[PDB]
Parts: sequence; structure tokens; C-alpha cells
Amino acid sequence: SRKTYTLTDYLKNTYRLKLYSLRWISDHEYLYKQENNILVFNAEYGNSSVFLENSTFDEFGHSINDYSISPDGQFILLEYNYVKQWRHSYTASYDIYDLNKRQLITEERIPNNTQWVTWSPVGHKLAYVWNNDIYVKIEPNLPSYRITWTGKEDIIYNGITDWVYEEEVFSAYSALWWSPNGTFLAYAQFNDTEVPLIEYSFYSDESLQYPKTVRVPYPKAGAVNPTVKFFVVNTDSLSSVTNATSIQITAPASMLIGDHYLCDVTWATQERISLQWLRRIQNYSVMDICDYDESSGRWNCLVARQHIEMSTTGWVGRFRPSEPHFTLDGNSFYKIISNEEGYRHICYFQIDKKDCTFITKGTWEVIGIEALTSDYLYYISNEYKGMPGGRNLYKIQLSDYTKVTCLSCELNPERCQYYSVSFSKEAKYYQLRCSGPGLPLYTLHSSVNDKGLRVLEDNSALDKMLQNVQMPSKKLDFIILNETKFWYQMILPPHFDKSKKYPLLLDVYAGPCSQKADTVFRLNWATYLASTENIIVASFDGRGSGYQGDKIMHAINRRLGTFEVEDQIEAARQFSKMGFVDNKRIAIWGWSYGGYVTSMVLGSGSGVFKCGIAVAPVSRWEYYDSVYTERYMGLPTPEDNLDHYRNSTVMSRAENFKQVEYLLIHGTADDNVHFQQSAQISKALVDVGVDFQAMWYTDEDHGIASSTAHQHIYTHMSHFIKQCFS
Amino acid sequence: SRKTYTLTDYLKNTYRLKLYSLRWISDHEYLYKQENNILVFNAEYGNSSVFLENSTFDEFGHSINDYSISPDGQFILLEYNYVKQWRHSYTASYDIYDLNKRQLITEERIPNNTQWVTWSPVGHKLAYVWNNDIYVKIEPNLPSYRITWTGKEDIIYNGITDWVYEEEVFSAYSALWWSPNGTFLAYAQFNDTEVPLIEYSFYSDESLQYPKTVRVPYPKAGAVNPTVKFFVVNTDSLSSVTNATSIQITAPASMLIGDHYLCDVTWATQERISLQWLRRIQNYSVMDICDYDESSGRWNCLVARQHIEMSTTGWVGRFRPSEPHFTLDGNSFYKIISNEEGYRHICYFQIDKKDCTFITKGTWEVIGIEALTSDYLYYISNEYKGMPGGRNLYKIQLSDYTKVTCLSCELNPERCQYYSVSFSKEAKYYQLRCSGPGLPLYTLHSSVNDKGLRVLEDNSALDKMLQNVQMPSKKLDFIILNETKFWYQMILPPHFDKSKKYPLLLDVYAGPCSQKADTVFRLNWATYLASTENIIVASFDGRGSGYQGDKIMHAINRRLGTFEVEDQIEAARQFSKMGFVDNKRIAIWGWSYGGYVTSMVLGSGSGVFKCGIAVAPVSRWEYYDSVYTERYMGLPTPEDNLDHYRNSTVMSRAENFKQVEYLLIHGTADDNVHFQQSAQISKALVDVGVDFQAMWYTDEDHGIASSTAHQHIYTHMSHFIKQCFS
Ligand SMILES: CS(=O)(=O)c1cccc(-c2cc(N3CC[C@H](c4cc(F)c(F)cc4F)[C@@H](N)C3)ncn2)c1
Repeated sequence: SRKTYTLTDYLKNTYRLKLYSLRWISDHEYLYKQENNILVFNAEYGNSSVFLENSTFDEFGHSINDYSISPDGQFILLEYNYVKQWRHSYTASYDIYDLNKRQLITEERIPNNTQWVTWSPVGHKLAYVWNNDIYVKIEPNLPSYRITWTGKEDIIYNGITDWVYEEEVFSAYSALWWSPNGTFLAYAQFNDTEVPLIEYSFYSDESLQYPKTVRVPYPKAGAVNPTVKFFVVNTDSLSSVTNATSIQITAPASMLIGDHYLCDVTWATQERISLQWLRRIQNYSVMDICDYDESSGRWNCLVARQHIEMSTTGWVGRFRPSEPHFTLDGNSFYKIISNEEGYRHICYFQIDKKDCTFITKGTWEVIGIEALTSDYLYYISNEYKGMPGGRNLYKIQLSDYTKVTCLSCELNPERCQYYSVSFSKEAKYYQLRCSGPGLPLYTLHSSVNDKGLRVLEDNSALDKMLQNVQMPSKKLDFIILNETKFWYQMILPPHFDKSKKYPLLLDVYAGPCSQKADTVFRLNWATYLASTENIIVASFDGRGSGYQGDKIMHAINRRLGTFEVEDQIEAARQFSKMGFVDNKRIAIWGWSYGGYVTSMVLGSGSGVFKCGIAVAPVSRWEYYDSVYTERYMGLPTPEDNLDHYRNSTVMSRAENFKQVEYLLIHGTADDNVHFQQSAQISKALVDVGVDFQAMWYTDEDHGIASSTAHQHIYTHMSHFIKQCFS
Repeated sequence: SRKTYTLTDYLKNTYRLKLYSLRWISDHEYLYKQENNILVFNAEYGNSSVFLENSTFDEFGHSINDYSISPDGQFILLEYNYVKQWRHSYTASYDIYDLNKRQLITEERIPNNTQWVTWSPVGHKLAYVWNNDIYVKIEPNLPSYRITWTGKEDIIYNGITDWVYEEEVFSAYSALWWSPNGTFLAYAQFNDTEVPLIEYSFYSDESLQYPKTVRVPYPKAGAVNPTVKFFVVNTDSLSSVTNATSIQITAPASMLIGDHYLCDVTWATQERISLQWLRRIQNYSVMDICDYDESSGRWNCLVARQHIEMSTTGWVGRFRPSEPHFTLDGNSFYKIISNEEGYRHICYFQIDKKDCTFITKGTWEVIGIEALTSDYLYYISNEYKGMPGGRNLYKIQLSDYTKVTCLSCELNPERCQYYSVSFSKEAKYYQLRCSGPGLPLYTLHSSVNDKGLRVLEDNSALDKMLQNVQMPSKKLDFIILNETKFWYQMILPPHFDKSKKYPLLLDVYAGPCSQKADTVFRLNWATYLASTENIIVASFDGRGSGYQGDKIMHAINRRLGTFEVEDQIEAARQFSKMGFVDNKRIAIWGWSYGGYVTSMVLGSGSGVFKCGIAVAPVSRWEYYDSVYTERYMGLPTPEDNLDHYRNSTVMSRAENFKQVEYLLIHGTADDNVHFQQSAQISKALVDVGVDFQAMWYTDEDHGIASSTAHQHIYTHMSHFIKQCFS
């Protein structure tokens, strides 16, 4: 009949998904963006006077990438000149516009090439980082006070993360934290002095005669890590003549004995800062809780307020130890930690009592703690219907742990089983974001007794477009192995017919704590392959997968490249038994870690897979970075785990690629998984006389995300699959 | 019927071509190597007592890759620890073995990592370069005297060439020249101080954690060139206490006005050194003739001894100004230079008279002056049968220029049309090397009256094997354009049938002064394509091609990427009208410059070519080196030829690759045509949404010549072609 979801569609983005990106500026109001004008909305009723006219900056003289209003309500920060660096890092330019006097602030402006700017959480105080140094701006139109003086490009970082900390521990460039009322500014300092550099060519525009060598501090597994220091400064007692004292918090002694990280910093009260440290062996983590000493002017990290979080069967936390949530007085906190049963749940801690009390339990896990009031703790979890791929909002009554309510489960069960939530400032209102299996739906609620105020975005437009196009359907379900359920999804072509045999693509990640089998509604390349090309795209969450407890997640501890790949092969066989699957036509592909799994599967000699694609794969663990690799693999030394580092490379599997058709893709400017890794793969396959397909993407990093390269690659991959399959 | 010439054959070298590599040690004798033992032969009769036993060095303790006997006859130099650098450069270790006391000399030995070693042309004196400095060894058993003290790695070169001089001017690492009796050692010094570096990753064995950045001094078109100086030292008057005086020859004044090169040095007598220099605009070259002054102890380059060689229609000489050949007394010389008519012929010059006299003329060219006696000058030319693809040996009578004899033309016309020659020390005997169209044939002759002494290698073994296998035949011929003939060859399948339509591959180089249409017998990848796969591989020499005069060769002066690609397009079209050519199946491929012409041709939107392959192409001229690019293109400046530099890139033709199937291959460690060039091509084709195949070869340079990579690339290319063709 009518038209399908085509490749063009995915690349040219013809079927747009609507969102409702709001930002709460108080407990009663938010701003909704546009392409035109920031408007302000009243949560109770829905009325909305325009916040600031779209005309304000047509004759500003620059494209303005981003906006950011001070909490005072008195100023807008204006981001422009944005120059992307890593995943989160970038530089930019900045002007401050005073809402009151409808007037740009021109003197003492924030310098260009600024790495990071942040308001204080109450007033209009500014902290910005520039050339690796921290600067504070008490009033927007007044001068800046320098705070640190040791900023050195590529060497000493003040208030910002180095490459590895950005990627692997904080997930952010920022490494400064204001105190709740803005007296204190706490910051981290990282030292890359002795860290080796990864170096690679960047070619740029045709006009550049000589390729430039980019070089970045980057610790590969086992190499010299960056050192970290931590400080706090009073932003009220700085003068402009005395340079300014930063107070160092040190230790703790359980970390100073050897290599360590700082992995969490969370303010508690005006004068309590909580810090989490984690040993290089990411087995053992400590929480410190330090009060300010009015008297001495230094910070007391009182012994006996410290909290050990360890693991006997793996690493601490999902990717890092969880974040604590402090009650208003700051004398107790909730954080997610692993059960005695293996499951991640909420513990109630009293700041000077080591024995925490679990407030939630069960064979399911808590994803994140969303909000804390005086009577209710708010959280996302996968409890509903026993589906680890579902997400819902719950509240637990702080005075009776038996009384927990689902706030999202029932609003629309057929449409909505994957939720996320955004709360107003004292949590009197919340936006719920449903994201599947039906169309994304955005709605507004008031907390007083969880009354549904109104629908913010229903995507009815998209719904109207998508009824004249033959969409694929999705199936979530589980298969059993060794008395355990393992979840898996399948994207099914339209008019699916279980009496016909279909080609199957296995879409894999399989990295530690991953989940490819869930309820989110996704409009992507798989949608095209199923709808236009009649392929079954399938993903499977085997051992090492997350959100189902530690017996699963920790099965691959110290053993990457074993069960997770044994399980993906396992999945394939199982689907090929299902009757609707032509086993002469199973393929497999993955990006990143998924590339690694794919490669490792193709090299296994399973005989299951006719062909496969690996995009920007890891090829041996020693090439990837310290913080990530070590988390799961330990150190690549004889005394520790060198042996399995060695025994788990793609290269050693070279000879078995004779049995398969392989496509190896990689961007030359990958700062994350260096091209080196695909370079060693090809060298291996050349060395043992195996033919394969390749494609470098010049100057593209780990996302190969540019407009045209994104289109080129997907076009290229479609061609390879279609040929493997027709 | 029987077996064909298979791919495995070409790659595993199953049909071995026998050579006869001899080295003349005198006028009466030569050494023929083996895998066994160096024997000595007498040219007159052919008897041969073993020179030095094979067993002398089995218990040596190192693999011995090369040998070199002092002229004295008293020593052998033994090369080992060979470590390849660029095309000609390499390091090595060396031991000197005294023939007479049957004993290796072990004190004062030549240091390892030696960059170059050379005998004196008479005694047993040694000159060697180590750590960019020159050392002389009067006796092998005695200490070395240092000559230069300014050797700095990649900065100051003494007695050796930097990257660009090695590749583009000298075609050698060597930059010293002994005087004919060995009193004087002349040397060049190059200075790379302010030369930009090309930088790239080399990955090495899998064990290496971080990729190393190789970085080489490399002038791209328009960049800062290396400066050169010239010196001469007397090796009889060095003491061991006074450090040793090198006398510098400078100028000429017509060169010092700007950038220049040194491009030839040839000794004339014991006390005359001839030098050729060439302006950076390679339009205008000067020869200096400098005599040693007994009195002052310096060198007079007396003007009115200098000889200008220029070009009004292009560049000086083929790739460089030709080498002069001095008569015994040193008061006259012969060199090849371009006609009034445009053609390359021999001029007789009297060292202090400007007006040289042509001793040969005609619509053919002289290739190289082979030898000069008192009554005879010997040379190779393509005069026989008007065939620019033929080579033959001629002698011209010095006393009557009308009397010139062909010595090679007639020995076997059917089999032999491509000759080269090696002469004994006073030219009393010559070995002729016939190399096609029949099988390579090696014979010995005596000069006295050019009598054929005997056949040294007929390759009858190879002939016997090759009569069991369906080989392809080859056709040489010409087409006419613009009232000019232009030669072309075709490798034709066995059992060729003009009533059948075959797929055609066009094998292209087409670079300045190239010749792909010739008489040489080649056993390579085209042989397989024609034999096994029934493909016509054809090559064509259009404009810009050499050995046919300057009308042709200089047609692409200041205009690379024009006529040479228009002419390959033109040959294809003409071939496709020939009747036996399926024009739904014409392909094209090239390496280096040929990769560039290939890409340029595919981008042209000709509509002739279904598909193509480019190996390691140039992509825009500003990316390739100064000496070569500028020779043909001038300087990439607004005042000069920037406009056509820009107007002639592959990238700008990106859009047109939508119409073809493209395969782009490049080695990541190409020091010659930097990867950068293919990286910019792929970027352009991604930018405009054009699909193509690629393959990088990690750590392979311009030859992609290592055993495994060679095999992999040709296999990969046969797959692409087979597919484009069935
Ligand atoms: C006759 S001589 O005195 O020994 C003698 C003296 C000087 C030079 C040369 C000579 C050089 C070359 N080349 C071959 C073409 C090479 C080339 C061209 C190109 F377009 C590329 F992209 C890459 C590449 F390697 C060129 N770099 C050297 N060929 C022949 N002769 C020879």
C-alpha cells in the first residue's frame, strides 16, 4: 500500500518529534523557549506573559546559542561563539543583559574563549573559568576577582575537568560548586603534569597545507593518572587587594595511601559539604562530611562522619558512587546503594551513624532520587510490572515506609511506560516526560495531592503524519538462560508474518550496565530497516547488563569480552530457533563498546553470523582510558589482571574473520576511542590475509555526528547490509 | 584448455624472472653473485675461479644483505643490520673483511646506524656518514678522521640528502663525491632549520600503547626550502690533530639572488669539478667548472667557464638537468640537452666556448650517454623504427658524426626491442640487457669490434614453464590526435577475438615525462587480469608524456591536471570505438600521480567510466612537495600560478562522483604523498553526499610494498574490479 519509513526520512528528519523543554525559575513558574521568545508560565493556571521579546536580540549582532537567567530574575546570560570541544566541554563568548534597565552591560565583560560560566544559586554572583583559572563576579558590571593563579593549558585545571574526568567521572566540564546561599565557592584542581598525551592528525579545511597534530592528556589503562586537589573559598570576604585564600580540604587517609579519584561533591547546608573519593581500584569509596569552622577558618572532615561504600563482587555504583540527598537540616541523607540481595535501593543515613536503613526493597532497582520534601521522597524505578525496561515515578512517605504511591504508572498504561520528571524549586509542581512505547507525552502536575493539571505536548501532529506511513511495531520480552530471565526487543516490519523467514540484524551495546531492551519510542535507522527493508532489528541485554541487580551486572567483573559476547551469540541462536528468522541471514552491528562486542562475536567462529559492522570499536583494553577500563578490568599488570587484558583483544581473533563479511568504520579525529584501535584491527586482518571492508571518516570524532558524515555513514551501512541480505 | 596466469601467481611469484646482475671490478673481469658465492669471471673467455667462498660467512653471525669490494681488490665491505628509511635512504652496520689475510678487521670499525659508506674510486679509502657528519678512513684498520662537526638530526645534513633532495633532485641518500684518484672528497651540506615538518601517526606492533608521531622536514609547494652549501676537502693532507679544512665553493651569482638548488656534481679531472645549480623557478640552470688552485688552496669557478641551460617553453631537463660527460683531458664534455626542434640530443661542448655542437639530431630522443672512449660515444635512444617505447645501444664515431652504428637493434629483433647496458672499466666489454617484448635476454660483447662473445642468461627455464600457460599478448601502436601520433599499449587476453566485446581497464600514470606505452616484458597484475579474467588492460601516453620531444612533454607546463587527464579520457573514447570493447564496462586505475589522474578523470563527468581505483593519489598540488610540484606548476602565489593550483584539485570535482564507483586506498604512513591527500578527498565526498569505497593500510608508505599488504591490496582491488565488471 502507502509509503514506508525511508532512509531519507531518518536522515532528513522528516518526522519531527516535539518536546517540551521548560526550565523552572521558581516554585510557581517556568520559562518555555521557542524559536521566537522566552515566555514565562504560571504552573497553577497556565497563563503566560512573554518573558523577553524575540525582537530583543535580532539586532544583537551574533547567533545566540543559549540563554541562562540569574535566579534573582534580574539578569540574562547570553551564550554565543560556541566552540565544541569534548562530549560536554566547549568554549564560548558571553554578555550579561540587565532585564530591569533593558540594557546590555558593556564594561568588565566576561572574556571570550571562556570555558565555563555559572550563576550562584541565589543572587546574581558569577563564577567563570578562563585559561584554566577561576574568576568571580559579585556584580555583573563590576570587575572580576581572580581566585587561582596556576592555570596552565593542558597541565593544571582549575574549576574544569581534564579529558578523563570530563568523560569518566563527572560527565561535565564544570568542576566548581557554589554553596546553597552562595557564600562558598568549592572547586577541584586537576594536575596532568605527568599524564601521557594521545596524539593524532587533524586535517581541517582543504586550505591547510600541513595537517595539525592535536595532542591531549589522556591516561590509557595503567598509565599515570591525573592527581586531584579540592578547595573552598569565601566569596564574601574577598577584597580586590589581598589575592584571596582558598582553603584546601584534603585526604581522607584511606585514599592518600595510593592513586585515587574524587567522584562526587554535594553541598549539604550552608556550611556542610559532602565529598566522595574513590580508590583507583574502584572497589572502595569513602564519603567525607565537612563542616566550616567559624573559628579557625578551615573545614573539619570529622572522622566518624565518614561512610564506606564498597563492593565484594564488583565496582562501586553504576558508573560512579551515587549522589547523596540531604534533608533540610543536613543531619541525614538518602542515597541509592546496593542491597544485601544485589539490588540498588535507597538507604536512609544519619550523618554520624554507619548503619543505614533501607527504605525500599525488592527484585527491581531504583534508578534515581528525583526530589525530597519534608514528608515525601520522589524516585524513578523499574518496579511496575517487573519490567527492567520501564521507568515510573513513585513517592514514598517519609513517616511510613509501607505507603508508596505510583504517580506515573496509570495515567496512560498502553502509551506510557517510560517516564522522567522535572520538579519546581520546592517541588510543588512537576513535569512528567513519557517517552514510549507510544508517542512522547508531556504533562503538568501539582504535588499537593498529585492532581494532573494539564497536557503540555501530545505530539498529535506527528501522530497525524504517522498514520499514512507503515510503521514497524516493537516487541519486548524475555528468554531464559540458566534459570534467569534476559530481556530483549525486536523491531518488527509492518504486516509481520510469523510464517515467513526474515533477515535479522542484531543491534548491540552490551557494555557494563547497559540496556538496549526497553520501552522508549525511537525513530531511528532501525525504524527504516524494518519499515522499508523488512529486516528484524533486535537487541538483547545479557550478562553485565544493568538495572536488574548485581548478580547480572557484575557477571563480567574483571572479565570484559567474555559473557557479554557469549550472550549476544546466545541471543542470536535463540531468535534463529523462533521460526520467523532466516538463519542464512543474521547480521550484527555496534558502535563504541558495541563495535567491540560485534568484532569479538565475528571473530568467535560461532558460524551464526553471515556479516557484521563495527563502528569506532575498542580493540584492546589497554588502548582505552584508565578510569573506565580499570573500573571493570583492574590494572593491566602481572600482579593484577594483565593476563585477561591480553587474552581479550579483537586482534587475536583475526584468523576467524575468514568466515564472515566485516565493515570497519572509524573517524580519524576520535579523541575517545582513538583510531589507533581500528588501525590495529586492520593490521591484524592484513597480516593473516583476511578481506574486509573499511571506511575512515576524516576529522570526525566518536559520534561521527556532523550533518554530512552522519548521512554518509548511514547510507554506507545500509548499502553493506542490503547487499549482505539480498 | 590448460592453466591461466592466476592472481596467486603474481602474488606468490610462481613464475620467476632470471637476471644477470654482474659488477665490473676491472676492464677484464666481473663478479657474478648467486645465493652461494661471489665468483670472478674473465670477460674474454668465460672461465671463473671462485672469488670468495660461500662458507666464509655462514659462521659470520648476521644475515648479510649486501657486499662491496674496494677497487684495490684488497677488501670487501659487508652490509648488514639493514634498516630502510625512504626510497633510497637507509641505515646499516658494516664490517671490513681483508681478502688477503683471510681475516675480519675489528679495531676502529665503522659505527652502526651508519647512513652511508663509500669506497674511494682507486685505493681502499673510506668515506662514511654517521649522525649527519662525515668521517674518512684512509686505512680500514686505522682511525677515522672527522670532517664535519655540525651534524644535527633532521637539521644539518653533511654528505647526505634531506627528504626532498633524496626524492626529487639526487634520487639517492649519498651527497658526497670522490675525485677520480681520491685526493679530494667533495660534499654537499643541507640545512632544514626553517623547513616545516609533516607530521603523522605510526602505530607499530600491537604492544605499543601510544602511537608515535613521526615528523619529517618536508617542504610543501611554496614553503621554506632547505638551503644548500658545497665543500671539498683534501684527504691526503689531514693530520689527526688539526681538525681539517673544508674549502667552500659558493655561488653562482645568478643563483644567489634567490632560492636555488644544487642538482648535479660530476668530477672532470683530478682538479676539475663540475657543478650544476638550478633556480627555484626551474627554468634556468647554470653549470660551474672549478679548478683547484695549487697556490691559494681554494677553488676557482671562473665565469666564462659557466654554461647556461634554459627553457623558454618549460622546465630544464627531464626531471633534472642532465649529467655532463667529460673527455679524458677535461677540456670538453658531452651532455644531453634539448634541440632547437624540441628534441633531446647530445651536445659537444668545449669547456670555454658557449656554442655547443649537436652530434645527433632527429625526431627521436637520446635517453642516456652510456660511455665515452677516445673514438666512440655510446648511448641509448629510441630511434629504431620510430618507436618511442623502444630502447637501443648506438655508437657514434667521434671523428665522423655521420657514422653511427646500432649495436643492439639486430641481434634479435622479434624478441628484443628494449635494451640497457653495463660497461667494463675502460669500456672494453659490454653486457646488454634486453627486456622485451620477448623474455629478458643477457649477453656479453667485446668493444674492439662489437663481437658477440656469449649469452649469459636466456631465461629458457621460464620459457619452458610459460608454454604450459595461456599468457596474454601485448599490442603496441598509436592513435592520431591534432595531427600528432600518441602511443598506447593493450594487454590482450589469450585467444583474443575481435568479434567479442571485452571489459577494459585503463592503467594510467600520465605524470610529466612518463611512458606507460613501451616494449618491456612485464609479468604483473595486468597479466593476471587479462589471462584469468579476460580483461583488456591498456595504457596510453598523451600530452605531457616524455621521450617524444618538448612539443608533447611541455604541453602541460604550468597546467597539471589538464591535457594529461583530457587525453586519457580521449584514449578511452577511441578504444571504445574499436569494436571489441564493451563500453558499459570501461574502468580506470592509477597509483601516485596515476591515482590523481584517475580521480581527476572520474570527477570530470565524462560518462565513459563505470568505476575506478585511486591508490595513494595526490589530491591538490599545494600538498605535494616543492621541488617536484614547482617544477611543473610554478609557485602557488597570486603573482604566479595560485589560480590554477586552486582550479585543479580533485575535491572540486567531488559532485561528479555520483556517476561512478570509486575506490580510494592509502597507506597511513605515506611520507611521500601524505595520507592527508586522501583524507581531504573523502571529506569532500562525504560533504556532498557521495558514496565510495575506501581502504586504509596502516603503517604502509607510498609503495604499500610489505609482503602481506601488497597481497591484501591487490586481492582487494581484484574484488572491486571483478564486481564492477561481472
Ligand atoms: C634520472 S635521475 O637523474 O636518476 C633523476 C633525478 C631526479 C629525479 C628523478 C626521478 C624521479 C621520479 N619520481 C617518480 C614520480 C614521483 C612521484 C610523483 C608524484 F606525482 C607523486 F604523487 C608521488 C611520487 F613519488 C617523484 N617524486 C619521483 N621518477 C623518475 N625520475 C630521476
